[PDB]
Amino acid sequence: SAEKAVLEQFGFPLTGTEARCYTNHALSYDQAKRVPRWVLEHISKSKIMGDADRKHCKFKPDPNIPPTFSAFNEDYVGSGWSRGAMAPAGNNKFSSKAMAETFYLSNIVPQDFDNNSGYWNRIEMYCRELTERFEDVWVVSGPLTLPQTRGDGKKIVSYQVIGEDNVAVPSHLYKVILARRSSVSTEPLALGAFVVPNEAIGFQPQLTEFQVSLQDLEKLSGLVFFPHLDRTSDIRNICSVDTCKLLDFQEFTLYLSTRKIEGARSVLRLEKIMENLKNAEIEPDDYFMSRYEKKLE
Amino acid sequence: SAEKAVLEQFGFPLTGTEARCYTNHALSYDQAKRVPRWVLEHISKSKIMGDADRKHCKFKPDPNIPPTFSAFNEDYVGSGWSRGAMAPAGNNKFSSKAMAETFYLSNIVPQDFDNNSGYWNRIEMYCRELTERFEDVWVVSGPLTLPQTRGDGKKIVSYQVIGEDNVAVPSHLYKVILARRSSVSTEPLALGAFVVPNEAIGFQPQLTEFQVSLQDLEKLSGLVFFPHLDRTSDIRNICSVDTCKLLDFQEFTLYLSTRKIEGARSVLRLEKIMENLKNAEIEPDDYFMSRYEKKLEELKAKE
RNA sequence: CGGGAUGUCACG
DNA sequence: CGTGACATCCCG
RNA sequence: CGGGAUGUCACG
DNA sequence: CGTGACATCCCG
Ligand SMILES: [Cl-]
Ligand SMILES: [Mg+2]
Ligand SMILES: [Mg+2]
Repeated sequence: SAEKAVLEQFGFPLTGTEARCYTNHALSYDQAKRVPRWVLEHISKSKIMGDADRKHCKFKPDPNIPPTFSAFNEDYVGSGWSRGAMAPAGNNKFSSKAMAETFYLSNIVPQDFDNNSGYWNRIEMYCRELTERFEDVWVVSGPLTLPQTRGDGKKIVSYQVIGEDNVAVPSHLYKVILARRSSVSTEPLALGAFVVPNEAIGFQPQLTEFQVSLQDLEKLSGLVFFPHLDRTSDIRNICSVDTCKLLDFQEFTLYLSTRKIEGARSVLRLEKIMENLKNAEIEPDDYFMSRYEKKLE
Repeated sequence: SAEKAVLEQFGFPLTGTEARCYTNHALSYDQAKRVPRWVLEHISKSKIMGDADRKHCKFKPDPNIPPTFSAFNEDYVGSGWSRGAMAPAGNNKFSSKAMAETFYLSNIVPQDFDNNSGYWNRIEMYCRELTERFEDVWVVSGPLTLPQTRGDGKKIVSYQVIGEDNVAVPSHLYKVILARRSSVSTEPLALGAFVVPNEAIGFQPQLTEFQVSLQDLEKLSGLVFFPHLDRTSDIRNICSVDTCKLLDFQEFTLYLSTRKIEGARSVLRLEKIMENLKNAEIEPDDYFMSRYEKKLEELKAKE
C-alpha cells in the first residue's frame, strides 16, 4: 500500500470524536458545535447516595479539550441560556471527583432556563428512581438540532449559536434509558428513547408524549446506541414495565422544599419554605415534617 | 477499572467518524447529515492522465455505509441541488476503479448547480494545474454550515435538508491545499485554505477573496488538518509562492471546447463546437486547432 | 472539466 | 422493482 | 434536585 | 487574568 502511505504523509484530519472517559461518565465531544455529542453514564442506588456537595463545584472548561474547540463560561452567562449538564450532578453524590467532572463544559449544553431545572430535571429524577426497581441503569444523553418544515414544503434546520465561540443551542434533547432488573436475571431489558424540545413545558404533558423508537432517534442523531446490545434478543418498552411518569406539581414542589432544608443553615430559611409551601396551596406531607423538626435544632 | 467495564458493558455509542480509505482518497462520513465531513486526496502529473471516463460511471450509495445513514439519488434528483463530488473524478483519470469510488454518495454534497460546474470546478482545475509546478499536492475538501447574524444581533445557523433522508445542504464549502515542490528539496511547503459560499459565482472574484487562515478554518469546521505537519517550521502562503488565479471566461470555455473534441462522434458535431467558440468572440489557440484538425481527420476516414 | 435528460439489450 | 454496458442528446 | 447574583481570604 | 476552597442571598 505505497499509495496509501503518500496519502497519509501528513496525517488524516482529526475530528476529536474519540470517546473521553471520566470517573463516572464518558462522552464524545463535538469540536464544531462546542457541545457533547453523546454522554453515557451508569446509575445505581449505591451512587446516588453520598456527601458530595453541588455548591463546591464550578463550571469550568474541560482541560482535556483543546482551548480552540472548547467553550467557556463567558459564552453562557447572560446569553439568555443556561448551562445544562447531561450527566446529572445528582447521579454522583458518592464521589466528589465524579461530581466535579460533571461540571466540565464538555458535559454541558445550552438549555432553556425553565426546562433545565423544570421538566428535564424531573426526567433526571425519574432515572434515579429506577434504581429502586433495577440494579443497573444506563443513560445516554445529548443535544439535537432538528429540522422543521415550513409553508413552501422544504425543511430547514435552524439553531442559535451564543458567545464568541458560537456554542450551538440545540432545538431538542434526547435521553435513552436501558435498564436491567438484576445482575443474575435474564428478564428482557427495559429500553426507552425520548426527545424533548429545549423550552419550558410544564406539568401537563406526560413523559410518554416525548417517547420515540430507538432506530428513529438513531436516524435523527446519526448515532448507534448500545452496539453490544443483542437486538435479536427480546427487549421491552421501559414504559410497559414501569411508570414513565414524572412528579406532579405537588410532589415536585415538596421534593425541592424537602431538599432545600438540607442546605438551609439559618432558621429563617426554614420559615420562608413553609410560607412558600402555604403560598403553594400544598399540604405538607408528614415526611417533610419529620425532616422539618429534626433540622430545627 | 471495574466501574468502567459496567459503562462499556453495552458499548459506547457509535459515531461512524472513522476514516474510510479508497483507491485515491479517504474521508470521514457524517451519519447525521448524510454527507462527508472531510475528504483527503493526493494528485500528481501521473494521476490526472488516463483513459477513465466519467460517462461510464454512476452515482450510487457507498456500499460500506449502512443504508440507515446513507444518502440515495432519490434525495438529490429533483431537490434543486446538484451532486457535487469533493474528491474530483478528473483527479483520478488513471484508474477506472478510483474514479468510480468518487461517485459514491459518501463523497458527495448538495451543491448549487452553477457553483458545481463553474467556480468550484475552476478551483479543482487550479489544483490539477499545480501539478505542473509541484510534484505532490494534497487537498482536503468538505462542507460547512456557518452562522449568520440577524438584525437583532442573534447568530443563526440555517440550512436546508433535502429528500427523505434529510441530506444537509451546506452554506459554504472549504478546501485546504498543501503542496511540496519536490520530495528531495526542502523549499518551505506552501499552504492555502479557502471557504467559498454554496451559490453561483462568476469570473470576477479572485480565489484570494475566499482565502482564510488555517486556524480560522479549523475553528469553523471543528477539524485539525494535516496533524503531522510541523507548524513551527517555515510554511508559506500558496498565493504568494504561486498564482491563485482561476481561469477567466475565455480560457475556461476554451478548455471545455477542447475536452469536447474527444467526444465528437461526427464531423458535423465537431464543427458545432467551433462555431460556438466563434459565436462567443473567442479565437481558438494553436492547441485547439491541432486537436480540432486531428479529431476532424480521424472522423473523416471512417465516414 | 463539471452537471443533467433519455432510450436499447442482457440478466438477477 | 432492482444490476450491469452500449448508445443519443442538453446545459455552464 | 436544577440553575443564577454577590463577597473575604490564599496562590500561580 | 488565570487556578484551587470558605461563605449568603435570590429563583422554579
Ligand atoms: Cl436534479
Ligand atoms: Mg440540568
Ligand atoms: Mg463538482
